[PDB]
Amino acid sequence: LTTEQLAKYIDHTNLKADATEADIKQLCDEAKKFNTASVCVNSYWIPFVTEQLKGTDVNPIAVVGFPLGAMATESEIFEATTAIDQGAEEIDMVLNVGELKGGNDEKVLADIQGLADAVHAKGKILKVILENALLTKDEIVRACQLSEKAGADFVKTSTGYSTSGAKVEDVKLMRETVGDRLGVKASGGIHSREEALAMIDAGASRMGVSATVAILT
Amino acid sequence: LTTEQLAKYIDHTNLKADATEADIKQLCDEAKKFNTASVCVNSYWIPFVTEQLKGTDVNPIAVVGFPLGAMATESEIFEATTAIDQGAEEIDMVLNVGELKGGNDEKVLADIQGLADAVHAKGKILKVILENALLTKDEIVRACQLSEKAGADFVKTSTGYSTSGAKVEDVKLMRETVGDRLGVKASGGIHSREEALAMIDAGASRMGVSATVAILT
Repeated sequence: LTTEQLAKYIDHTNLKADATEADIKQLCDEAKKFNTASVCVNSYWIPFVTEQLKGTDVNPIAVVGFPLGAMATESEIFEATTAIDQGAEEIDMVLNVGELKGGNDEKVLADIQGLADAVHAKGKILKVILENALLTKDEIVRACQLSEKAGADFVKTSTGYSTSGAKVEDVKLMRETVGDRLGVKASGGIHSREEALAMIDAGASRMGVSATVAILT
Repeated sequence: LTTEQLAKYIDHTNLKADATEADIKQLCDEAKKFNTASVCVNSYWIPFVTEQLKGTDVNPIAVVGFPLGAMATESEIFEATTAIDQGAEEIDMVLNVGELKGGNDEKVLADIQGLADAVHAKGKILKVILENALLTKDEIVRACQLSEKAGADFVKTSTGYSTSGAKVEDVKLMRETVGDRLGVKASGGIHSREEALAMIDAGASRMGVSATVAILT
């Protein structure tokens, strides 16, 4: 992998609650310099990011109902479609972990399906963050299968706000579960080019990374 | 302060991403047993909580754009108006910390003001979480002033998702800044009855508490 083709795996990310406009501008400057796949931000920053990335192939993407995944489905849908209308090309949602843990699979499915249908209506794609740190291994598998059934385009490991992030063994399990039918995005705790390559070898087709500069240089 | 009157200060809270329906039912059972002021949950659980608390003196309340405070204002408004319509009597929003730190006071104001307009149109009240952990003491003061100017009813210390929560000196500083014109809600890390009384003594008129059973028994 070239640095230039490694960059294409990368959603360059800053989701910190204290990120300033200058921080987000820097995020965009870095993404443009290395030509990453995306810049990933909280929904408030989508108009600014879209402006900063105008005329480049770097995509603004937004997280929604993030990081807790416990927002009413209708409210997640509105956050997502509003973000798309403002420039988001992809939406990274969070699984309703509480309903998954509770075994209420029909409610988990309806939540992801609502987002998938709305995002696809706009012609965009949806990733589902499972938050692996909070899940049993059987739950990771079930969450992947529900994500696929509901029409999600990617499953994603982590928000960065739980007790751990991407683990190679979890990435493998996800990739085995969804086969080549969904993308797999590894996120949380990826700090080096070595770790990035290891996630790709485990099965990741995209990565969420804040340490992009260190990684590509 | 008896246990009954201490309970009236308390918004009994479970906002964990992995909270199940059974966990939220227990949260409601506990609030009804101790007759707390409120039950505070993420917006997904508002219909359920409202049904559980029907016929009692305990108010459902919801967090919005939580815990990062970086959700687009229009989307926060949708989440808040939906939550109130579904049974929430108060809304606890999060400050746009990034805009405050970047000195964009006009944008901080517009964000809170929009929520205040929506919440007040429905006859309810709005709290603004400052996330004191991420602020300088000058920033805590300015955030209180902007919250008051935007029409907020309460300033609130913390989300519980940052590096620290309620501190007595911060609560005192907040109360000095808003005087008796807004309420002050201490939240995050309140573990014991002693600590709860200390927060009240420091100027808190409401507290966000998740370890409520231990505090009241």
